[PDB]
Amino acid sequence: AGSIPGRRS
Amino acid sequence: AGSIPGRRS
Amino acid sequence: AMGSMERASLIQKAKLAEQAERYEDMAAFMKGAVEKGEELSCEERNLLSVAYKNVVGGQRAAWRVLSSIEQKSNGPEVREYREKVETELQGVCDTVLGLLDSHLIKEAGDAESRVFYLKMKGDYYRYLAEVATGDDKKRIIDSARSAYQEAMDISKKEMPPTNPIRLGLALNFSVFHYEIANSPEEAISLAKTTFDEAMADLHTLSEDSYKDSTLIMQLLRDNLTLWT
Amino acid sequence: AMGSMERASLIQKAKLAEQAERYEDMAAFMKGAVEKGEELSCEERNLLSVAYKNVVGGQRAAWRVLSSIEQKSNGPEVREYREKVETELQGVCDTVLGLLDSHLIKEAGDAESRVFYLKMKGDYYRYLAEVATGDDKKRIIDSARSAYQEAMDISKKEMPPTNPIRLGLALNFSVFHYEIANSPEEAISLAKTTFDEAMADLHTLSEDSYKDSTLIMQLLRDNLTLWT
Ligand SMILES: *Cc1ccc(-n2c(Cl)nc3cc(OC)ccc32)cc1
Ligand SMILES: *Cc1ccc(-n2c(Cl)nc3cc(OC)ccc32)cc1
Ligand SMILES: [Cl-]
Ligand SMILES: [Cl-]
Repeated sequence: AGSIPGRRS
Repeated sequence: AGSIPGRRS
Repeated sequence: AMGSMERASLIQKAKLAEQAERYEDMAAFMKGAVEKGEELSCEERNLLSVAYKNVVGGQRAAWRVLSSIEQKSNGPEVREYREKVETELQGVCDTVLGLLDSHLIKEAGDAESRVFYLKMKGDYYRYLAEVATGDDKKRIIDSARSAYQEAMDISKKEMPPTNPIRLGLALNFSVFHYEIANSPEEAISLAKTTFDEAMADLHTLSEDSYKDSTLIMQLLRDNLTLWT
Repeated sequence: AMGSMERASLIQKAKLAEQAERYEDMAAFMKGAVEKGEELSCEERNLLSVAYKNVVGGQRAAWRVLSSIEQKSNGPEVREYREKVETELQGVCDTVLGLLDSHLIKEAGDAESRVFYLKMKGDYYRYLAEVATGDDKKRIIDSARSAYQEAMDISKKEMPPTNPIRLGLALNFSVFHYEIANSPEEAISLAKTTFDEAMADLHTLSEDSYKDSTLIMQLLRDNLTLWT
């Protein structure tokens, strides 16, 4: 189950 | 130009 | 620690640190920028979130590796080292929550900033809950739920159903329901309703906004595929 | 810093840190293990080298990103941040060189340990030379060359031409010639001679040793392909 991939920008 | 990839083990 | 550096220089260095994949530096620069006391622009909020999500993301991955080894073993070394990583992770989460409480949330009046910060507050309590054990877990879980719920209430009143912040908040709250609160049916219902209401609003969007909204909508679909 | 932890516990935690991809921790555990004052086994030498190569490898990648931005710009922020990363990298290299000098090399009497440590000494002076400017560069370059040369002299006398340490030393010394010393012809000649002498010795090897030697031999070939 994936959360927001907020690792870029 | 690549040196030894000694990043594992 | 960053008190002698200009706000604008801290922001510039945070962007450089992102390019160099130096996320601990990036987070330290953005902590210094927050502690200047001014509100953050949209781009600056993204820099703060990206920095800490990368730092805590590495800690979470390491904690999971060590926790798996520790469970497969049940000397003190594995537990000791898992505990060390866990304390470091808790310290980073506490730092982020401290920035949100002093004083980002209380000064955030526009929906886009307030929803963003409350989503962050839910996320970092969620990361705390992933490693918490017992009744401590209960209050931590309620803190995550309460932050996500306030963000949801604002987002439903103030943002269109395709807004990327609204969509990402719903995605992460659905993961909270599934993975933390043991509420898989609530997770599925929230993801489905969010996806369906966004679909019905896509006709209003430009090409660029359509790309952003449909990308996150696919993340909702990916979770629904795994959960059903 | 690790003085109160058992040597065996530091080694165990270094292995856990490798599994968790926590290379800074891994390097700190292995520094503590070296500072116990006992010689290192083959496996322990590998843990020390892997830890620091990962730490300095991340620093080198970041320094290259920042140096590229800095050159493309020619405010003070990019130079300031490149300098910060550079000083951190130099500090890690100095720490490794300090461990080799106090007292790993002087106690290393077998060819496999002494060649290994001298190759490391060449490598960390090489990383220092990558960021050095001027006549400082000259003495740093000579220090790398001298360490590699002593390692080469021992390896040619004491190890077969397929020995993986001997092969990796020759590979890295050839890179030193090509990238640092501005001696591409020496780099090519060393790589070719190393490859050819290893090929002629493969018939003596078991299946497992053959796999190890041919893998490194392919790295020599890959460089020769790029250089010719
Ligand atoms: C928590 C969170 C929600 C959404 C996003 N996100 C993503 Cl992924 N892509 C985006 C594009 C945007 O353009 C305005 C805004 C937000 C976006 C990240 C994090
Ligand atoms: C500096 C250096 C040289 C060789 C190696 N290396 C590699 Cl790659 N694979 C190896 C297998 C070995 O088995 C005994 C020994 C050394 C090996 C790493 C680093
Ligand atoms: Cl059901
Ligand atoms: Cl020539």
